[PDB]
Amino acid sequence: DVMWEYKWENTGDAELYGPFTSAQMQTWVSEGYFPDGVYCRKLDPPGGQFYNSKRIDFDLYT
Amino acid sequence: SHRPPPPGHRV
Repeated sequence: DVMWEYKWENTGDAELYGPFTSAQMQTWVSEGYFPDGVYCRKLDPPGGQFYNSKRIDFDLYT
Repeated sequence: SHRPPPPGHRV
C-alpha cells in the first residue's frame, strides 16, 4: 500500500495529518471532504515538496 | 463503505 499525508494549510506549523492508506485518502479526497484540496504528500520520507491533493493522481498508485 | 471524519476539521 501507500499512505498519503494531508495538510489543510500550506504552512510549516499547520496541522499534519493523512497517515492513512491511499485508499482512505482517495475516499475523503474523492468524497468531497476537500472542496479546495489539501497539502497531500507521501508519509515516507517525512518532510518534502508537498503537493495539493487536487494535483496528485492516486489512481496511478492503487 | 462508510468512513469516519478526517483529522484537523474545524468546528
